[PDB]
Amino acid sequence: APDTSVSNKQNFSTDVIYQIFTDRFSDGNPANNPTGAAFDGTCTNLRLYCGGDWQGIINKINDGYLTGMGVTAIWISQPVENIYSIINYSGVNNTAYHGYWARDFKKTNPAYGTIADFQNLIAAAHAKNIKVIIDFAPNHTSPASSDQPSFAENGRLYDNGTLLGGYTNDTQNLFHHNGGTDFSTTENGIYKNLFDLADLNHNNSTVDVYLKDAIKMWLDLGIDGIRMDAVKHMPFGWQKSFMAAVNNYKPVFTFGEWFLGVNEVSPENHKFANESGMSLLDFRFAQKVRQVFRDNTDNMYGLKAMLEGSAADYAQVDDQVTFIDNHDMERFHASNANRRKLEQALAFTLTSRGVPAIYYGTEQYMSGGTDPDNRARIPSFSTSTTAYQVIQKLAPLRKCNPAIAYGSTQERWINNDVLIYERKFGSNVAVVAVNRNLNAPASISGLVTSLPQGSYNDVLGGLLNGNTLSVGSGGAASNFTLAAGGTAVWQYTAATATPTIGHVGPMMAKPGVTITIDGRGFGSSKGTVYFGTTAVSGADITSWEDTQIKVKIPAVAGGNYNIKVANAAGTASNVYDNFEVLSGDQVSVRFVVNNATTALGQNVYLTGSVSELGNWDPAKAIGPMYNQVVYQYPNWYYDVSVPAGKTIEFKFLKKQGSTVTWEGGSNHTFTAPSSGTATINVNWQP
Ligand SMILES: OC[C@H]1O[C@H](O[C@H]2[C@H](O)[C@@H](O)[C@@H](O[C@H]3[C@H](O)[C@@H](O)[C@@H](O[C@H]4[C@H](O)[C@@H](O)[C@@H](O[C@H]5[C@H](O)[C@@H](O)[C@@H](O)O[C@@H]5CO)O[C@@H]4CO)O[C@@H]3CO)O[C@@H]2CO)[C@H](O)[C@@H](O)[C@@H]1O
Ligand SMILES: OC[C@H]1O[C@H](O[C@H]2[C@H](O)[C@@H](O)[C@@H](O[C@H]3[C@H](O)[C@@H](O)[C@@H](O)O[C@@H]3CO)O[C@@H]2CO)[C@H](O)[C@@H](O)[C@@H]1O
Ligand SMILES: OC[C@H]1O[C@H](O[C@H]2[C@H](O)[C@@H](O)[C@@H](O)O[C@@H]2CO)[C@H](O)[C@@H](O)[C@@H]1O
Ligand SMILES: [Ca+2]
Ligand SMILES: [Ca+2]
Repeated sequence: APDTSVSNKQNFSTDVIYQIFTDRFSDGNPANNPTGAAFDGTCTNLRLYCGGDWQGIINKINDGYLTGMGVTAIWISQPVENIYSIINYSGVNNTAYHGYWARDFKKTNPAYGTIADFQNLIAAAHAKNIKVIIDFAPNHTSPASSDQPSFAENGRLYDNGTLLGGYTNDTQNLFHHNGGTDFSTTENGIYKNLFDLADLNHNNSTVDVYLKDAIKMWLDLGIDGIRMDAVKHMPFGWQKSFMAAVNNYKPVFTFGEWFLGVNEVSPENHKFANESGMSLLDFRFAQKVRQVFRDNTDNMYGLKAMLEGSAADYAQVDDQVTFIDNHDMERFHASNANRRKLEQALAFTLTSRGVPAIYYGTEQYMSGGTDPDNRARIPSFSTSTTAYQVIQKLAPLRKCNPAIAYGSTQERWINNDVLIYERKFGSNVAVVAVNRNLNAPASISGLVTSLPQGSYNDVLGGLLNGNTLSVGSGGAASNFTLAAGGTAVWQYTAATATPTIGHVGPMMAKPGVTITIDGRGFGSSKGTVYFGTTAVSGADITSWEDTQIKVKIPAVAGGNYNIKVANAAGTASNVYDNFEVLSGDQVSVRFVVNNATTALGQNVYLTGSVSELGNWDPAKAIGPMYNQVVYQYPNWYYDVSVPAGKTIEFKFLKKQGSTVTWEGGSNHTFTAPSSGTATINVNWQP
């Protein structure tokens, strides 16, 4: 199939995600609605179950609501079985209507449906070329109290009906008992409870194996993607090993939730997105968008900075999932605000780089503050709104104009309130003009683009006061007036002659695994794929077409490679980098070093004989290690994803800037488990 097919579980860049809060979407089967104090069919009590289910989704899929919008993928609430208890938080009743309070990852939430229902959902969806994404929260179970076992469900963890353990009297050590996080440090938010949620201990073999087994179940059920919840609260090392378990099995586009605040930029966040094996929800983008289009706390210059910065900070910017709001923040639209604001932010998002995600109800101008006010039942399924039409008109572009899905971003005109940017990919161009100023029009002159000479009509058809663009020689646009609150979309598509790689996924895996190379101009005849200098042709290339190539990762040494392709004619393509070839299946191992004294600003790192350990290159050392929660200075610890059943050589090092101090004596050794986890405790050697 082509890069745009619904069958492409490795690339969402051409899709549009519709984020759905199952319980608040549609109740297609009242028979499964919870009862008693846990229910509220009127949906007036936002903390109770309203009755939204999978059947409801199916109907909305079949009735044309989603399809008519141009939506090509859905992200639904965590499908697994949640606690049943009604939690009372200071007189206020609470339910697991959100599906984040897991009790059994191997079962479904009865309120949502049965495995059969789930299966129907996938079928219905696929039948309509819609990809299905599920939310997954392996960080914790549910709210608990070690002292009050009677509270809630004690965060009990069940394995397909079989009780694994609870928060109280946790002799097996399935959970963390270090209190709750204060969000002070990263380490802090990792080995501590998220609020009152029972924090799972991934260092525990039981938990580790269980979790990996569970995801496999869902994979087998045909999901197309995964939304990892609270990745900022789980050991990065473990997560990597989790991604491998996925990628080496049945790879699917995965992106985690690393919450970022206003004006907040995190290097850790960048590093994670670039080396975890999963991408992230583009909070930086979202926050900036709100500032500029919603709260007016920043201008176009800020927007531009964000675009260029992000394009440089993220190895795979096109994999980041963009948005303007979510179930965790105030709804974009304010009951009293000018709608055009929301429409504009929409257009911008839909035409920008990354994977666009729309929170259900947006197209309906839904307003609401923080949780749960931001999760009201969708008031209506009207296709008549302006927002609905914007999406309808812009969504499809991601599928027909590669510039939008894979193109680069370049500012072509800018001022306080105006922004004209260009997306480019091969022989395809897209130009977007935006005037956030709701009262003043702008005079645009000096606009230069990559568009060929000609006349371009606004893709929005004047829906947002857009206009026709006149391009002369040298891509120079004629002088024009950009209406107040104006938004226009112009584009040019054309056949691409030379092979151009637009996307790759998965980005991390072991040899043998088939990867998907998407782009244009690959030719119809099998060419050659390059993993560094290694050539791959023939059989190993399972499928080859103009827009897509499916190839098996050659058995090369574990490491980071650059991917390149050549058409049958010998023409080489651009280079896609940052490809990680694992040394094999992975396991999560905890490294502990004792008596590693250091000075302020000086941290400890880990290095060793495998690519997963940087191969002795201090510049690729693992760390800085931790020393607050689980273990305390001068003791250091860290969870690392290493090759299973491999005899590894390692040493620790002290780093201050780029200055490194090696551990003395001879290398340490150990053989990685074949499955599950392990803990390696050693003493720092002088
Ligand atoms: O977000 C987490 C945290 O991470 C990073 O901090 C880490 C440090 O980079 C790293 O050096 C390590 O810190 C150790 C330190 O190496 C060790 O020596 C010890 O530190 C002592 C000082 O030795 C001691 O003199 C005293 O410090 C004085 C300091 O002399 C004076 O100049 C002035 O700064 O006041 C200080 C008062 O504290 O106290 C400390 C504590 O005994 O212990 C440290 C660990 O406890 O590990 C850090 C992470 O744990 C970031 O750099 C940091 O901003 C982040 O908060
Ligand atoms: O590639 C050649 C070389 O690589 C490997 O050697 C590594 C060592 O095993 C490893 O300890 C580390 O060596 C550092 C010492 O531990 C430290 O005391 C100090 O001497 O710096 C050394 C690093 O420069 O790194 C090297 C690789 O750089 C392999 O084990 C060797 O057999 C092989 O000769
Ligand atoms: O003509 C090329 C020139 O166009 C853009 O500059 C705009 C500028 O952003 C506006 O604020 C205003 O000053 O008009 C200029 C064009 O005359 C690009 O921003 C700039 O890089 C480019 O050279
Ligand atoms: Ca129902
Ligand atoms: Ca945790």
